[PDB]
Amino acid sequence: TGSLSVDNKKFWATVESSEHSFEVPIYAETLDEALELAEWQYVPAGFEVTRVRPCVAPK
Amino acid sequence: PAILAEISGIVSFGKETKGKRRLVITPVDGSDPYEEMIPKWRQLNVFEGERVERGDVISDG
Repeated sequence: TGSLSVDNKKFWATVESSEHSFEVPIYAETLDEALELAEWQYVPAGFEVTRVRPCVAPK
Repeated sequence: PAILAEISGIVSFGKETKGKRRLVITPVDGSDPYEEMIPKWRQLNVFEGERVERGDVISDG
């Protein structure tokens, strides 16, 4: 549907719209990779990211 | 984490679409990449290109 590679690690990104505000996981392989997508994937869709929190927790 | 670097190394900043801050830390403690998007309103660990240690910077959590 747009970006989102894999879910080896769960990254959290809370996004805010004109009124609505929600949280959505980011799916990528690398940290920076997800960091890119969290902003770069959501911002062209009119969604403005508010804050993120990567949840790696070594397996 | 709180107001710290999850890994020791050189923490640097990158593009921010609006009022954010790209947190890209360059680990010296090991080959363990750690990057996130911390907003600019957040009291950051330190400035970009700065050397810090895992957890030890401003506030541990």
